[PDB]
Amino acid sequence: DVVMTQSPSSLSASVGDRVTITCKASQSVSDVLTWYQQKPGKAPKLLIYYASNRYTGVPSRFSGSGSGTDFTLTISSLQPEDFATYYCQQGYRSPYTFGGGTKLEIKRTVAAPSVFIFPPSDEQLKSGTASVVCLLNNFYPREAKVQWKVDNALQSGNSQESVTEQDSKDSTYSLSSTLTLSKADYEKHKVYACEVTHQGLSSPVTKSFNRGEC
Amino acid sequence: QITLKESGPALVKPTQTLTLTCTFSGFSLSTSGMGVGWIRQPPGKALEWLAHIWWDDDKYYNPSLKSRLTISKDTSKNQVVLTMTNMDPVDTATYYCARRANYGTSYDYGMDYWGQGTLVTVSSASTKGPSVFPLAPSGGTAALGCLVKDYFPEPVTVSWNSGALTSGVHTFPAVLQSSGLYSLSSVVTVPSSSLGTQTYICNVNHKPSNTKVDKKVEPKSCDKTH
Repeated sequence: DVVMTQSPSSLSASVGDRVTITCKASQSVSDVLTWYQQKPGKAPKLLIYYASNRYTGVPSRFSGSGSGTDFTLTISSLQPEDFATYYCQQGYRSPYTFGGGTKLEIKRTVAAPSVFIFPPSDEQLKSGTASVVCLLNNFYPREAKVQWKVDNALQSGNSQESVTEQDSKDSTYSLSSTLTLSKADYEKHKVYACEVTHQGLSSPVTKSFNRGEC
Repeated sequence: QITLKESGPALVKPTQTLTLTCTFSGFSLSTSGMGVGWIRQPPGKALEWLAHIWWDDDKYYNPSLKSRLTISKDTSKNQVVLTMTNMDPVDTATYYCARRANYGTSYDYGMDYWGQGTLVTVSSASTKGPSVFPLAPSGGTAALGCLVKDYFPEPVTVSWNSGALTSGVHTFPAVLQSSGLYSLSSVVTVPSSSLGTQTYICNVNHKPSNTKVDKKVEPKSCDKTH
């Protein structure tokens, strides 16, 4: 089969930078190459057909070039909405094959997260479990550390965090860390706190509440 | 307009057979140069082409999967069907269909139209609907949300105020809990002033279990605290 080798596998560039993505075919595919832009959770959007023709409606900053084996996708001036995974695909020979993809991240200024903490709802407590949610809202870079403290005792092994993909408008990330306890465990302690350490914070930030102390 | 829509079970047990359906409008498979293909994408992995069928019933398959793949079409019903046997857990992926047109000419833009995709999970576990709990807000900005807990399999769709509220919404990717059930949350940043006047309802939808939950998120009071 025709192997499409794409590089780099991931890239972080600033708004306005000039981005070049490379796609190398293990054998000649003429100019029958396709470039896709795919947002997470969405189907790939066609950018370029026949290696160099811009699909209708694609902004002019997107251009392609090359024939044979070496191909190039060029974004003349990177934009925030350009966060995506970019794939090359040959249509010269069946089976149609794809490159590994280039995950393009937008490099922006540092942004500190807004931190919120959510005690368990009475509905869930009635059903017998208790989940405490710690929200980290709109921060950059992605690297962040969330620590749970119960009666000021450092927790471990009983929490799960989840991060959104990069925002197509402000280029930030959001994180959701959830502490899960049984109702009987939740009622054994009073102080619940999540401590957020991030680059954009001069010192760690802690949101807390006291069970039974509204 | 031109559309493509994937249909099939959200859950297939191992060793069993998956059957997917692509329904389209705005074009016909009888027209010369037309065709529909299938592409799958495991979560966080690259796109992998599966099969393609042409207007003249010419069938092409991924060589490594040909022994399991069967593609067919019904032009009258505007339908393409893909059949995949001996489903393995590694076959868990989002399955897309896409269409080609004007084959081999200067107007053949490749796979320019895709479907939304349908998620198929290869697992023996049972389907389970989610429980939806509120994340109460509490004058700058405030954060409220909904907890969508203990469901299987993926996916779950969450909208706010039936799509009217999109600015500031964060729906987080689900996590497989230690119980084997999924759980996620969806939060939204809103001004504190709106809490007294504006209503916030998270529209949770879990189609594998055919469960729909509209949950209004109310500010919490401090009376009845026992």
